[PDB]
Amino acid sequence: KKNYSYKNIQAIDFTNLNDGEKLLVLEFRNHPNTALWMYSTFISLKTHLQFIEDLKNSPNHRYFLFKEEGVYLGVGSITKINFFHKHGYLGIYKNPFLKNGGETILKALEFIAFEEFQLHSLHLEVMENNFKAIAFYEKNHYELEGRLKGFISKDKEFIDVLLYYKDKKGYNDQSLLK
Amino acid sequence: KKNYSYKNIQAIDFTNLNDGEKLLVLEFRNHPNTALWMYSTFISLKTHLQFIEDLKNSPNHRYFLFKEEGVYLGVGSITKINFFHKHGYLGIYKNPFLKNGGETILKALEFIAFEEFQLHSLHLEVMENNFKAIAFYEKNHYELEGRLKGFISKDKEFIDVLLYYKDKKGYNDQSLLK
Ligand SMILES: CC(=O)SCCNC(=O)CCNC(=O)[C@H](O)C(C)(C)COP(=O)(O)OP(=O)(O)OC[C@H]1O[C@@H](n2cnc3c(N)ncnc32)[C@H](O)[C@@H]1OP(=O)(O)O
Ligand SMILES: CC(=O)SCCNC(=O)CCNC(=O)[C@H](O)C(C)(C)COP(=O)(O)OP(=O)(O)OC[C@H]1O[C@@H](n2cnc3c(N)ncnc32)[C@H](O)[C@@H]1OP(=O)(O)O
Repeated sequence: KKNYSYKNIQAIDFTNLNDGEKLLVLEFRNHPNTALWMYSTFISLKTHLQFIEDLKNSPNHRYFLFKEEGVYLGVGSITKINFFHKHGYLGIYKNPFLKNGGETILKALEFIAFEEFQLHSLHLEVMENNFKAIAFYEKNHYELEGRLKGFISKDKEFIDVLLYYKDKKGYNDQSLLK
Repeated sequence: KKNYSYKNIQAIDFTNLNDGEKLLVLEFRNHPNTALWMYSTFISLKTHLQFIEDLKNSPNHRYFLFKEEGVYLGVGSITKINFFHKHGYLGIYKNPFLKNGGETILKALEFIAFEEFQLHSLHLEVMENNFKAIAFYEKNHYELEGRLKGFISKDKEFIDVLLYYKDKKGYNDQSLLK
């Protein structure tokens, strides 16, 4: 339950958020630009505060608020971590008031996952209609590995979740080639 | 947190297990024939008892001990349930001292998932080297939808998890054709 540093980027564990930061995360999370692409649309403050409390005893779920030179970039998570099998799932939503930031969050987040946690593989669940996220991860060398068919209810139809992954060798190859 | 009935089969929620049944489940679970195919190999009694306690406040995770005319058939679960999106994951291990039983557990379990819970889809994670389980689900009309690549550590190598699913229409088609 500690923070991390990558370049001039800080990853603030959710369990170390000051009270302003707790509300900022909630604002980021409930914004239409974020919520539309989440499994649940709206998080009450009560739910949010409880979630953060529960994270204190949930070492397999790590949420970070990313900050860089005074700017809050957005949120990244590494979840359903398993340390024997060395896998985890990645999640990101950027500050909805900023034009970019996702790339920076991803780089720091992958540093944490592959170097600090020494994970072997990272997996992604992304809604099949989330074209901006799909393109984003494909550009970052994430590779398609399947679907969860009809996993999501959207506008009264069931649509798919897409599954992507990156392993440690892939991560290494990116870094060897600067 | 209630039990269910399907034909002459009882599904006993883990939160309603008598103390003998709690130890029987643990015996089923830690047996080499079960454990070899689980994400974790060995569950201590302490962990087990805590797990059952936590299930009392975990409506999205349902574990059942199946019994039929005095015979304990094994365990089935419907987990990571989401009631807006109407999905869940299925899991089974039979009484390792019996030659069959999986089929019976599956039928009752699918009844619970699709009729009682009214889920739209059920998903499976199965280790790629688990040939007996693979054949079993394929025979029961589960359909391949992808992989979690290198998800599992086995004998110091990383192997894959296979993803399968069945939806409500598939379930219906089976039942229409008796
Ligand atoms: C596995 C999962 O995490 S699934 C859930 C994914 N999360 C979400 O969908 C939440 C909503 N979306 C986001 O948080 C983000 O858009 C992410 C994390 C998906 C991607 O991060 P982004 O910063 O948006 O990366 P992206 O490549 O799409 O940025 C757009 C680029 O074009 C510009 N741009 C900004 N907005 C847009 C836009 N709507 N359309 C096209 N270009 C845009 C930007 O300037 C940026 O380029 P630059 O940094 O060089 O200046
Ligand atoms: C998504 C998930 O749940 S993944 C984890 C799956 N669970 C496990 O791997 C735990 C260990 N294995 C099991 O629990 C079970 O074997 C299951 C649930 C996978 C399948 O249930 P089973 O009862 O074994 O079904 P299966 O079709 O393989 O039964 C074997 C059949 O051939 C006979 N048979 C019994 N043992 C064997 C055996 N080792 N090999 C071949 N045939 C056998 C049986 O008589 C049975 O037929 P019958 O009921 O008509 O008499």
